Amino acid sequence: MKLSDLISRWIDVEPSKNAQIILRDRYFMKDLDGNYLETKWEDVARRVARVVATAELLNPSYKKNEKLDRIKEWEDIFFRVLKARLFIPNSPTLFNAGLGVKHDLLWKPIDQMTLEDYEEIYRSRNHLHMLSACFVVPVGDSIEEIFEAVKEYALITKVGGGVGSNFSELRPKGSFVAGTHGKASGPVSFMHVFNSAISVVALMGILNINHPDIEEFIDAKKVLNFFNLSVGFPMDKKEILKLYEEDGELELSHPRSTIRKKVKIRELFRKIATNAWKSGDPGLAFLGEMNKYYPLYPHRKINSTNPCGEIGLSDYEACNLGSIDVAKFYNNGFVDLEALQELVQIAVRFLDNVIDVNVFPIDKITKAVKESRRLGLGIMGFADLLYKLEIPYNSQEARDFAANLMAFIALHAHRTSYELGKEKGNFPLLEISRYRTEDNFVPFAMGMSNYDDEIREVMKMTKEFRRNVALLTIAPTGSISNIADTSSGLEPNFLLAYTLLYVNQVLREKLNPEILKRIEKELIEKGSLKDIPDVPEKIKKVFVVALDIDPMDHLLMQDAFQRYVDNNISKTINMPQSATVDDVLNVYLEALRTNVRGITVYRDGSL
Amino acid sequence: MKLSDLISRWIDVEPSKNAQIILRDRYFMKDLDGNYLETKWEDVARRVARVVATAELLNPSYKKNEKLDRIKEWEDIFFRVLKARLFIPNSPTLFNAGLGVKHDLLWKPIDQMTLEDYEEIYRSRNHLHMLSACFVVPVGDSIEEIFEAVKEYALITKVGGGVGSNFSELRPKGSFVAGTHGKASGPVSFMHVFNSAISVVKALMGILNINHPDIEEFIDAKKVLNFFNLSVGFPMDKKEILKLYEEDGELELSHPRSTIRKKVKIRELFRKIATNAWKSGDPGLAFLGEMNKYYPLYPHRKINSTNPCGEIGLSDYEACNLGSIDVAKFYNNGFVDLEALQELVQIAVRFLDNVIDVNVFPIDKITKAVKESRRLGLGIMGFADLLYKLEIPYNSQEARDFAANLMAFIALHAHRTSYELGKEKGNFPLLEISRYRTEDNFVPFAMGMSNYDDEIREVMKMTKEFRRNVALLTIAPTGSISNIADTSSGLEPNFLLAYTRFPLLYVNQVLREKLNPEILKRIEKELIEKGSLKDIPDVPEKIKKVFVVALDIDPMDHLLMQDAFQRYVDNNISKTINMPQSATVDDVLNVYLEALRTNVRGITVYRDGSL
Ligand code: B12
Ligand SMILES: Cc1cn([C@H]2C[C@H](O)[C@@H](COP(=O)(O)OP(=O)(O)OP(=O)(O)O)O2)c(=O)[nH]c1=O
Ligand SMILES: Cc1cn([C@H]2C[C@H](O)[C@@H](COP(=O)(O)OP(=O)(O)OP(=O)(O)O)O2)c(=O)[nH]c1=O
Ligand SMILES: C[C@H]1O[C@@H](n2cnc3c(N)ncnc32)[C@H](O)[C@@H]1O
Ligand SMILES: [Cl-]
Ligand SMILES: [Co+2]
Ligand SMILES: [Mg+2]
Ligand SMILES: [Mg+2]
Repeated sequence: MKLSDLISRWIDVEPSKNAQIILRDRYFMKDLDGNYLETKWEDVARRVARVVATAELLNPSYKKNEKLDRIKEWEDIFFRVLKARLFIPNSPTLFNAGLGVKHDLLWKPIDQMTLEDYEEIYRSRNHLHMLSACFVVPVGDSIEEIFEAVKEYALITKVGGGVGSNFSELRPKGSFVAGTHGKASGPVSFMHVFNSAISVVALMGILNINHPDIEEFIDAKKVLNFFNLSVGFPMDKKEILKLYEEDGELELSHPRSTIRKKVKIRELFRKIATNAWKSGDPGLAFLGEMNKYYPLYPHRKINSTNPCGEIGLSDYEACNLGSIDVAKFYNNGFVDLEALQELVQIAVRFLDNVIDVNVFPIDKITKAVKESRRLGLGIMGFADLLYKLEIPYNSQEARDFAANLMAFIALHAHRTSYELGKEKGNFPLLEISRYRTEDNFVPFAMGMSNYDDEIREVMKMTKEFRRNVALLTIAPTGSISNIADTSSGLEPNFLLAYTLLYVNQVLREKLNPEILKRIEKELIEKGSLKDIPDVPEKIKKVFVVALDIDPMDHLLMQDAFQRYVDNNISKTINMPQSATVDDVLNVYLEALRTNVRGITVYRDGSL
Repeated sequence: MKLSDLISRWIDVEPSKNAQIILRDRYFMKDLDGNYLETKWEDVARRVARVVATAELLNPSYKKNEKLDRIKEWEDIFFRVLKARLFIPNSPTLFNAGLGVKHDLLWKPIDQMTLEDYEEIYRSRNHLHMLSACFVVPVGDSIEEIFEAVKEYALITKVGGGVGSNFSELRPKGSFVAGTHGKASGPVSFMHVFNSAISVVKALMGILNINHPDIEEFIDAKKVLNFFNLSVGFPMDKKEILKLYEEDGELELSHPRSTIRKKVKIRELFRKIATNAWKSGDPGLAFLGEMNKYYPLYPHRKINSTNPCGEIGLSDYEACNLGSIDVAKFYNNGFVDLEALQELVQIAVRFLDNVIDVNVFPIDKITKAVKESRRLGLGIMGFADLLYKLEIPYNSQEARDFAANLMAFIALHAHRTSYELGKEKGNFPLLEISRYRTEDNFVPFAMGMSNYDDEIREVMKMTKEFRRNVALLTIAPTGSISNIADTSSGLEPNFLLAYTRFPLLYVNQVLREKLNPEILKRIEKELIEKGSLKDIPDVPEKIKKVFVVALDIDPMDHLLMQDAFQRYVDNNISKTINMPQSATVDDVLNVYLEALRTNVRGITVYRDGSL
């Protein structure tokens, strides 16, 4: 059906009292006296839609006469899509849209908006108007660069950004410092400062596997409570796998130190596994794998991710995200690829426009975003969608469907970026990117869909016109999925029921209302359906939660999506409390064989 | 006696075994490979004198055809004064003079030096060539400013500076924050970040004003912040605060960017401070209002903070280099050789002012603030030992009159020298807007305890016209440089007459000259044990009275000595008010009230047995 039909079915559906708490809590704009400027989700949609459609001011394809019409059109479509909660941008966009803009412009009826009005919104966006979630900054090997980075951290965190860095440039603890004839503190010690900084104003800290301080880093939490830590693998994944299998040795070294050392790669991996087994940190960041698909590599280079891993970013680059709720696209046992296609084109445009009306706390970031125009279009509602299609999450069926769904989005996303590159101009760096200097460059692995051939061609076309360097991600959507009363990102539901009691909205519609009342006592207790008597088999099988799905089944779902995502993916590999450190190692080894670009594990009941 | 002859008496007196250990440890320069480029104090003196003499290149009264001879004469005089240890600049000068310069230039014999050698020295000073002890930077009420200040702490600390800040601009904990509708973390929380920053760079002063809404929390901050010394700031008139106390009044704690507002009994507030200092020796008191009363640039510029040890009150981004004269070496048959001292004060002021010219700061704002004000910190050390030689008890009116007079004498000549240097090299850029020119009868200290007052007043009138420096004097702890000079520290009494640090024996050398060597071997054991002569039998009453140590001297006599000196010092003074273990919190409060009445610009107390 038409997207406009789908909008009708949804646009009048108000958020659950549950989502309404979150909204009143931190999304509804309040003035300085504290009073509410927004009291209904609808008000948010209007403000955001109006701000992001303002970008069309810059559109060189629009005649000045029609300029007001075009803008009003995009506002409306952005608005409708936003109010129906079919697509939602990252929290910073919802938080900060229109900050600095007069309160008489952001909500007034769209029929009263003049060109004057929009031009005014554009000009009055203030230094707080920061609409992107994900940042990376470098941390150079000097006191000067280090503390400039600490300041950068505080500035980005102030405006609601999440920032990460690779700290491997910092020379190892004990290394010679010429300027003081003393000895260097080492990266782990400096990280404590970044931590202290943020504790008064969420972070990704990466150290490469071959840094002499890697071992101290791996145990750094047992303090750095505001960091997620990942171990960095800048080399090819194949290469590390090979070394591990040969029980080979890895040389720890650094350019600005005489400190060097041999360590068994297996012992290094076991150290990481043990710590992760204990506490869920550190993760693995396959940086070399990210650059392999980075269109600007090696002119520019990905060294780190944002805090949740889903976006690989070069120095000073930032990325804005948004997700589509695919559970809302269910229609009589099928995914509505007609409405969805339309929505992808709209979302890519919305996200690309966000860049235009975005304000960053640092000029180097502004430059980097303008050069690349990286976007992060993703999905939520996936698990709930499977529930509707009655497909077990932990099944090859699920994974084939997943790869297929992502492929479709990937194809239409890059299609749209082609058209946007045509209408508005390419990203300035297209010319030096592999989309131009290579033949058959594809931003991701593929190999699990019938769509591949059509994707391979649309990549060829972006040799001439491309608005964005990369387009796709799967984020955690923790907060925006609660607003969209749907499941989070690509994750299965963690629980089907929990306390006022809640029961999954889709389980509610399949299961016999009678049974629901009986088993619920046990369900909230055991957090699963699989050992509850007299529940239809195919309901136990369909309505699986995170912990019903074994580690490998989580991994391979991540693989499936990653094959059609040119950025990274947020995926927790959940693990039974009974898992051993070896079980964790096996996940790492398997991960090295798949196409995943990062690994995060959490063993149930370990913290 | 001419200075040149005092120099001969001291120049070949070798530093003690103790001083040489310190010099080897930290002051003798090394190459990248840990090898010694310097092995004797003489080498340090040559290096420093040469680098500081190099400033004379910039001297507009020298002709291109005389500069070489004038520079060599200054290096010569600087060298001999230094080697003799009659005057020694602050540690960073000893540490960093010469950094960047070819090693075959820094110790080359002076007779072989060319005009091009000196210009090469001047040009090769590297970014680490930072020769000043004392810095203050602002910390504005924004995330931007805060972390810019943290960055500055790191940079200043790297190159060897000590930095202080007044944190009172930071809005109270819990205050409204516009950009996030969040709540401010507060000055105390932010100070934890500055502390964390210093913890990884291998010392700070932290001030919060008495009327800040978080003052109570600040006062309790260390009861974490291990690198900070903390003082409470008093930006109002000392008189106003004493009167409020005496009238049992209340103080409005408020802040301009916060609705967080509160009333407190100034007496309860003081007792809290005194209670804390009683336990732990912190926080101190900083009389900023009293510093500003005497600040030649107030109120265009304002002193909001001191450096870590409190002796220099500095405006934002201002820095100051210090140097101290060992007055114990000026003792000559029962009197202070004022003829020699006058000459050394003249040379010392020029040396310190030259340091500015060859200094390299890590931040442009600092560089600018120093060039505009040219503030100096000439002080003294060896004061206690000098009193030992004159046979004057530290805890007497006689000693305090002597001190005020000694200090007035130095101040007169240092300031006369500034006039001269301003006439020769140019005035400090801001003279024109200072109170030396805009005001009549401006004197930058209280006076009132010397026959030198009228003469000081005359010279201050003169400096309306010519003046090289905004201020010239201080008394520093001189913890390390007094050890190098083998003399007592700053204006402090000796803490002990016989002791050991980490190691071995220090035994006061003036004691070792007066006391009967027989009686010395006798009491030596008891002395180290009891840390004082006070009640050791078989020791002459005369000696007991002169050879008093810090804890022999009651708190008021410590305080009154500080006041005597402060009447003739244009910056501030580092002084510990030592108190006996039996001291009460009321005893502390009394020290405070008396401090409010005297001319001291700050107060630090320590009760024996606190920590
Ligand atoms: C400079 C100084 C400081 C500095 C040191 C940093 C710097 N900028 O150099 C600062 C501001 C941190 C400081 C603080 C205090 N100090 Co203090 N300090 C001195 C001073 C004047 C210099 C000593 C020195 O540099 N020696 C040379 C080096 C080579 O020898 P060192 O032994 O290795 O020096 C180190 C230690 O002495 C240490 N240190 C500093 N203060 C204290 C105090 C004690 C009790 C100890 C054990 C060590 C110690 O710091 C030095 C390295 O920086 C001496 C008095 C003197 N001797 O002239 C005191 C002195 C040791 N300090 C003293 C005191 C009491 C304090 C405070 C507790 C008092 C207060 N009111 O705040 C505070 C708190 C810190 C502490 N004591 O733990 C007393 C000790 C009394 C006693 N019975 O032990 C002394 C003797 C001063 C006095 N006139 O009474 N101090
Ligand atoms: C100055 C200083 C640096 N460091 C660390 C921070 C950086 O990782 C590294 C480089 O510091 P830098 O600030 O660049 O030191 P430098 O230029 O004076 O010396 P060099 O040329 O040898 O680099 O050393 C410390 O750990 N402690 C210190 O006191
Ligand atoms: C942004 C922020 C500020 N602060 C404190 C630090 C400063 O003391 C003070 C001001 O910070 P600012 O950086 O000035 O915050 P702001 O400009 O957005 O808010 P306002 O316009 O009201 O000044 O608030 C925090 O404690 N946490 C924070 O997250
Ligand atoms: C022992 C040395 O420590 C310095 N010191 C310790 N605390 C302070 C303070 N709060 N203010 C000024 N100086 C202080 C004293 O000035 C003394 O010289
Ligand atoms: Cl195990
Ligand atoms: Co979580
Ligand atoms: Mg360096
Ligand atoms: Mg502000």
